[PDB]
Amino acid sequence: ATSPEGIWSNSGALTFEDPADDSEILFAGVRDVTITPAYEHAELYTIDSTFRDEVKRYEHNVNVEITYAKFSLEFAQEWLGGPGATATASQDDSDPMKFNLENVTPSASGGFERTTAVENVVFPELPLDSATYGEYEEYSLTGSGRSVTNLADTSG
Amino acid sequence: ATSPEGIWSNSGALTFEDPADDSEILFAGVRDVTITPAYEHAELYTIDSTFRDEVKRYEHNVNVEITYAKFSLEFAQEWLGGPGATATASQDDSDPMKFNLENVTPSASGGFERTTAVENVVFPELPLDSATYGEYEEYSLTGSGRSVTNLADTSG
Amino acid sequence: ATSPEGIWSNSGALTFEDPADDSEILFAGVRDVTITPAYEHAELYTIDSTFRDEVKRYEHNVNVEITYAKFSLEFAQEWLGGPGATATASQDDSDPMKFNLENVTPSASGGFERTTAVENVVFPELPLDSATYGEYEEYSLTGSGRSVTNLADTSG
Amino acid sequence: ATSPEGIWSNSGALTFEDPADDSEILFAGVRDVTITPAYEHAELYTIDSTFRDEVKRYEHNVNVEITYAKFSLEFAQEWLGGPGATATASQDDSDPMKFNLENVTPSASGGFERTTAVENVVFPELPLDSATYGEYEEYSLTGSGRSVTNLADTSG
Amino acid sequence: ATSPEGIWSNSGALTFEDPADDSEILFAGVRDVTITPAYEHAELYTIDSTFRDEVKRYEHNVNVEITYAKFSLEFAQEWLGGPGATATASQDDSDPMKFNLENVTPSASGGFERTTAVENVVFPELPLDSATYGEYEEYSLTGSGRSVTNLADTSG
Amino acid sequence: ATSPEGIWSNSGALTFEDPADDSEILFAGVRDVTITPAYEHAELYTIDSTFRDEVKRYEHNVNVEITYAKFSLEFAQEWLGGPGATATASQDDSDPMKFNLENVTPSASGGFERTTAVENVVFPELPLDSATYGEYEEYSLTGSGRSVTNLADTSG
Amino acid sequence: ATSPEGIWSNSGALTFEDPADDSEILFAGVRDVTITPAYEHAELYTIDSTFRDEVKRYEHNVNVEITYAKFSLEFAQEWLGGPGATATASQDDSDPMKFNLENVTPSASGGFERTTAVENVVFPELPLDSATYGEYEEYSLTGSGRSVTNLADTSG
Amino acid sequence: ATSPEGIWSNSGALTFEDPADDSEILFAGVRDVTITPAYEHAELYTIDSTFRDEVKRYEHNVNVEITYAKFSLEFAQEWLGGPGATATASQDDSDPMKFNLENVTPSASGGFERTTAVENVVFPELPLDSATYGEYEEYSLTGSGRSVTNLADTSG
Amino acid sequence: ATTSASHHVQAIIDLLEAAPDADWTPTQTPTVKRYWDDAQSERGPGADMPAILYVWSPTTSSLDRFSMDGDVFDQNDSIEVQAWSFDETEVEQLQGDIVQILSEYLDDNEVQTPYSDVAPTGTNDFREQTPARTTGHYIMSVEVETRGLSETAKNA
Amino acid sequence: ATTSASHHVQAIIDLLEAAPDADWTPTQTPTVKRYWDDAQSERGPGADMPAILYVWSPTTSSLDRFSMDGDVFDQNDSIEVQAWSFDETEVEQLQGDIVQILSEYLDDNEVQTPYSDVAPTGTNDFREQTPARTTGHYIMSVEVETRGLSETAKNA
Repeated sequence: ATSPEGIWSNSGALTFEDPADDSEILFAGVRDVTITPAYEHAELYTIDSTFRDEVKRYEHNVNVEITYAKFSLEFAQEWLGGPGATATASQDDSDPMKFNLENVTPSASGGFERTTAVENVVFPELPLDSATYGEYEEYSLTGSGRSVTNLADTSG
Repeated sequence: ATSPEGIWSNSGALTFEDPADDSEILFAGVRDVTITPAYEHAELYTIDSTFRDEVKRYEHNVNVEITYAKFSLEFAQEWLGGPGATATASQDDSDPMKFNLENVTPSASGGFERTTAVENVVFPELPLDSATYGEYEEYSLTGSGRSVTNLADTSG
Repeated sequence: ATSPEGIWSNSGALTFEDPADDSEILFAGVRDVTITPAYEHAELYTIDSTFRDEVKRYEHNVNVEITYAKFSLEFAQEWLGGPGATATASQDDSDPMKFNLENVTPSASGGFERTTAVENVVFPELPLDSATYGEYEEYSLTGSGRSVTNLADTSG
Repeated sequence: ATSPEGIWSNSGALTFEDPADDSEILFAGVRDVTITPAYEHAELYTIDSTFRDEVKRYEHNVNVEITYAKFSLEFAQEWLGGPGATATASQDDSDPMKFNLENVTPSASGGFERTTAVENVVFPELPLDSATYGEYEEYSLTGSGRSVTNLADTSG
Repeated sequence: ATSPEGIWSNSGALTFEDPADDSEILFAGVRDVTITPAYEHAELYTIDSTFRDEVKRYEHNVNVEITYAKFSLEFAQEWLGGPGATATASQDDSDPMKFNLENVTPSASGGFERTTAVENVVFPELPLDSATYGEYEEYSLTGSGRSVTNLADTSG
Repeated sequence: ATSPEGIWSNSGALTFEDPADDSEILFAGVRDVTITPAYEHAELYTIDSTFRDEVKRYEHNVNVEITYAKFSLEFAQEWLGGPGATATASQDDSDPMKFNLENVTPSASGGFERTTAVENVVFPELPLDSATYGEYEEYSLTGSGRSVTNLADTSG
Repeated sequence: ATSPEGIWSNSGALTFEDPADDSEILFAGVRDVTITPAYEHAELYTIDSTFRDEVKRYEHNVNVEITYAKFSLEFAQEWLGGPGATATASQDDSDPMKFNLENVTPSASGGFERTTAVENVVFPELPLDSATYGEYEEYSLTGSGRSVTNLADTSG
Repeated sequence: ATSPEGIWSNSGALTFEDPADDSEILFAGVRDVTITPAYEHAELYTIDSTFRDEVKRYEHNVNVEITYAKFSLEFAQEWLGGPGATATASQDDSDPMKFNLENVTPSASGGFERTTAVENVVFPELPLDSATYGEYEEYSLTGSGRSVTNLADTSG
Repeated sequence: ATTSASHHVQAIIDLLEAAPDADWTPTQTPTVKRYWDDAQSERGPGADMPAILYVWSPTTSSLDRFSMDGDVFDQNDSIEVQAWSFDETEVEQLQGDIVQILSEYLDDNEVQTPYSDVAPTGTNDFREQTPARTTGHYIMSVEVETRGLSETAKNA
Repeated sequence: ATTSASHHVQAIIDLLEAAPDADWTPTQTPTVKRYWDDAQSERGPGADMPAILYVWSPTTSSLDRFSMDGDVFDQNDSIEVQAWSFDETEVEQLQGDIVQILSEYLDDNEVQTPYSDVAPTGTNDFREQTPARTTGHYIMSVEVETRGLSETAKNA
């Protein structure tokens, strides 16, 4: 087994990819990155016992939320266009843009390099402008990925 | 492609227009500006799998919210008046004033100049007076645009 | 208008008055007298400009700091007693004693004679005893008045 | 009226009393003595006027500060012991020792004798040892009296 | 180019003007004069680099600080009166008096003469009396100018 | 009771003890010694009166501050080692070393001899090196005892 | 490696450059020069241990502070003008002027020659006037460089 | 036991080592050196008693402060380079340089010789230039060691 | 380079003798002497000989400690140069010349001289002392200070 | 070791006499004497004899209290060493020799000397006092100070 170790936030490299091509989508300048695979849990109880009889998972999703401070036209225009298209205005169609996402971090003493990969992240809303007087524009995305496709030590 | 870049909030240049005339409606003195296109997402899950089978967009709108410190008689009297009219009093009619909105910002290192434009923004409520002791009156609008009509680099 | 001129401190005569009667309250032996009208300032800035759009004043008072070396038993018993009374012990009531204050000061060459009058000066705290071994007692007051009622050339 | 007058510090006679039995507690060797009745002030301002509309006083106390160079076991063992007792060690109880404090002082001319008396003075901290090589010990007290019970001329 | 050079403080001539009529307001006898244009700086940093990514400036003002020894009734009665007026008492109104300030100063060698000029200086507080026994009165101002209207060599 | 009297600082002998054994821990060469019992005070005020209604004490401790000039290798190794041990290196454990501390001091005329004893003094930080070129090293301690176990006249 | 050695301050030559051209900006007459690289440090601690698990650095800058006594009209008009311009008045724009800065300093024995260079120094505020009567003007700067571009021995 | 004893500051020999290769990093010419092992202390108090119930220590670090007057190029290029490297410019990376510090100092009597040694000292900021006219340069360091690795008598 | 003498008096003689004939204001170059080169009755030039400069050290040179290394002394060296002539204008020209000649070298990092700093620091006129009846020497002088780091052989 | 002398004058004589014949700059090792060893009419060397050093204590030695314990004095001592010769180069070389001889032992721990510090603190040249007309001694000196912890009788 590999020892638990601290991870320094600023060491992370986040990238997005178009799952039609595996082509990179230019994105940069994060400040927060939270990724949380989750499930709904259902617990069984009955008159037989005060203790839980069973517990089971359903509705897997991965919560992705990112705060970033460098705006990307490519990322925004992919989100507007939906799958396999780039657009400069809102599109009247039902498919949201699905991004693959990967985040790579060295552990703080180099014991491992954690790579997390998530498929088909979709964001219900996209901050286009996020201006506050005396600050740089800071954009927060919240969205749901379908599944974690990789979580492993990618170091030597 | 174009490199992602920081944006500085005080470089914004928000403007409103009457969609009947393309006449500018006098508005000035912003301090906060958020523009966020959004959709409702419905996710499909069934007994077949714990993972999501489908996701789809609907109920598109653009959340606009603006905090500003210079009061405008034109803006308020257009909002009272409704489409194509101006009023010095509440009107008893069903049509909200629809504003076209545009915001333009140079990026921090001049890599691009993002223009965001939104059609048919309406505000359910308009703060006329916002007096607080020992402060300039600060006014907040929250409204919904129909669609983002433009999002592009407008640098030469 | 009157030529600006230096001032010899000691030529200034300071007096306190009961605002109910315009009667003098005996006080003497000042070493320092600072009288400073003040307001709070609010400056307006917006995303339109880096420069100040507006500035405004509010919360007027006058700071009154005095250092003195002759103890006044009347002045202390007025401060205890509150408006329109004298007392030989702390009073359990909500009203501070209000002193009208006037300072009259000839200019160094006699070129003008400043009268400064301050209404409703109140003092949050009062030293009764301020002993140091091998010295005469010296007392510091900090208080504040509502407004300057007069600042004029009294000469001729 | 009584004319304001200078005070020689060393003419001051200071004493502490137990408020239960009215007995003196032995204390001596003062160097500085500051007694300052005080109140918190609250000032009302509103949009009607930039000038103070009302002022009121509350939360009365008397700040007592003393520097002294003769150590007293009685004063310390009273402070340890709390009201109506003496102790040779810290007491685990919630009542601080309350001292009445009286200070009497002729003016420089003997034209009046200021007597100041303060009820229920309490000291949050007490120096037991305050050594510094090549000097005699010197000690400091800070404490809060409840109120001034007397401020009068006691001459004649 | 113009060679950098030392400056003798006393060679500087300072004046205040009313910005309505460009009339001088009589003021004299300074001892220190500090004029410091400033901005607030916002620095952008993000996870992708430990170095500063961008820096921008906002909230321009000019700090003006003056020590002076000759009292002016005109300067004070202007400050009381507010824009376009003089008064012999505090005014209950929201506009502070705005002074244009100009300081003209030769190089120590006479190699240039810098003129510094500042618009719309305002002083939150004004010393009216500033007495100390056995000395002449001395006064201090602190205030904010809106901007520098001129900084150039006015020689030749 | 015993007459208050001045104290010559150097007459005071300070000693440190291990509370496990009542054994001495070698420590010497003090310059300053401050021992100050304290409590936090809570004063009760209500709308019924401007005067304090009650006062109470809690959170007893004794401030212990020392300046000294002879380095003790035993004292330092006790502070590293924690309760009931000595160490030549930092210990990764949660218990600070607790020192019993006693200062015995004859009064100036020998009129009394106070013994001050403090239980369970702990020091948050310990100076090891405290070099200044061209001087002997001097070290400062700040610590806190649980209570005063003795404050009595030891004489006869 | 090179033997550490003392340094005579005055042997240091400081120069400022426009980053657009590598042209010199005339500046002279320094009295102090402090250049101090810094990062923010984040130390990790957990319930596992009292000792620090990890430490990491972020938010790099270089503090630059200068005292000087020769006024530069070019340096001031550059600071007003912002990047790639000079101005005789305050500019209403978002970019601070960025100076490259280099200090070259022979070691006391000439044993080595330290060249320090800092990129993109910016100053939040600039003194234009700094008068004290009976003295030459002296000016203080504080600013922040992005990074150190060179720190090397430049002897031979 | 070993008797406590005075220490002549100048007798101390201070060195830095690279913790990887155990090689010396050249550093010289100290004027002040303070080494202070510290912990945060947490104290338990409850309604049961006014005395402290428990005390515990956490967040060990060693505060290291140094004043020095000989510049070291190697020390600075280590600090810039980070662990296991040297650099001539700021590095955009998250690892600070970690120095082992050892200081060895005889007693004034020669009666013992303390060796103090500290692991993984880091300095948040580093002065590169610190010039004042008419003097030699003088520099300050402040930094945090992880722990004391050694404190013993190394004599004999 | 130009001097390398073991002592300041000879160093300044070597600097004065090294001066070009073009850098003296009079018709012919003065003669430079140790003060003890001449007997008192012979001291000063005769008629039809060029003017004479007498050099010596009038006050104690300091040897300050530079650091805890004990590796160099900060040595501050005092000198006086007297100009002697029968011409009351020639002594004045020689004073002017000596200040100019020794105002080279001002911050040698031991380039020409064996010093960090050679400076004129004051000047005297003694022309008032020559009586008017008898022809006799006019005298004027330059006071010189000189600073450097001088080795100790402590470290072999 | 090298002295064990009972008093400072003999200590410095012993240090100068312990110098190897290699460490003097002249061909002949000087003779070291107390100032009182020779009478005035025969003080200084004869011709064809080695140069003479005279040692004595010119000013008050100080016994500062080191600490509150009284166990030791911080003794500070002063000595002058005068070199006499007919050769002006020889006294200069001897002065340099005495400085670089007595700069051994600069920071003893009572190792060679019975002191913490023996230091040259200043140097005097008196060559200007020797009349040029006669043969006669030149004189130069080193002032040297000495510091150490000197035991008291108090604690036997």
